Amino acid sequence: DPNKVIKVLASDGKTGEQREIAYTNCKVIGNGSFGVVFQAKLVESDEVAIKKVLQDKRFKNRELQIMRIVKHPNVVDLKAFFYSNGDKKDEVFLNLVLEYVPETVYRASRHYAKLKQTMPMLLIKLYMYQLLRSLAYIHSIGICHRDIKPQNLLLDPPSGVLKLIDFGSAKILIAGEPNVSYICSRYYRAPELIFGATNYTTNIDIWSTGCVMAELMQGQPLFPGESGIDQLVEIIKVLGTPSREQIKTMNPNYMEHKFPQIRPHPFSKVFRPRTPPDAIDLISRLLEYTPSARLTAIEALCHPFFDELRTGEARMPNGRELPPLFNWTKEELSVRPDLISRLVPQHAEAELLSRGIDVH
Repeated sequence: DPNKVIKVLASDGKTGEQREIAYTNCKVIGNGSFGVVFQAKLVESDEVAIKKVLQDKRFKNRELQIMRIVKHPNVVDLKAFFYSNGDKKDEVFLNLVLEYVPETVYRASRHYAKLKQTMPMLLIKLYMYQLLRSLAYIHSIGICHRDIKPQNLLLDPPSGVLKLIDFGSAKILIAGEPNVSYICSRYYRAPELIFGATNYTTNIDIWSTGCVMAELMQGQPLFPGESGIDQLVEIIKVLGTPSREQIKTMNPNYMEHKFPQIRPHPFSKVFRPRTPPDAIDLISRLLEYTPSARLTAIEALCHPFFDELRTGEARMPNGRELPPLFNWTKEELSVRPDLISRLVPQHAEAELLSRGIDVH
């Protein structure tokens, strides 16, 4: 307090150009050791989040560099960023201004769990579609999120849009660099991570989304492991025991250890009886022990599961029309020209790019 406007010179998220911004009514939403998050109101009546982190002026910010190079309907939005002085020279803070979070897939799911009904099947398609596209994008630009989980999925109940949120633990994966194994929230941690691999790829974000999808249908986490080692057990309890070749691809050093033998208890039986057989198939092709064997970010979008969205005949249980899903860019499609037929249904073709290769 009090209720007061504070002005500061900032830089636009899209271009480094300087523009003044002003905001008021800020208080803390959450407190980590690596950033305080403020909920403020940008002068116009647009609610925001400001993330204030300590930043060593002697090098770049992991997070900033990504937010700067990332624009997409399904990621979050860096509005402005600005540097706040600590005291004099002793330290310097970096403030990120990010679009506010109406809700999250998690709290959405919690809502339905009170009403004892699982969340609508179509809504799952719509949410998971947007996530996968969001991945397909950042992955194409080399970025691994390393934290895909319900809590980090921005939601907007009326409009039904999804946005990938929290790039705080995200890293751009340069080939041949070792990376921390203890990453992701436990439930959604990929098996190769539990095997301590340090040479993993974006395929891990794919694993996580599988655990997310399942959780939405189950109303409860698929692999609710209680610790590090237990998490690997919970997975074997469903997928079965990994093969010699399977454990080979995850981590060649752990490929000899003695493991209990349990048969792959099929998914068709793991889910409720009323569950669509296409949803079962998709999850099955996302949850593979071998990272390369998992459907890639784009490939998944072309699954039969996401056909009910491509007709343009489906509507929300809200009654409303469904959000942008097909406003593709040249960049977006060029990652896989191969599969241009599925991604674009004929009903939206009237825009640009056409049928010519048009590869960027």
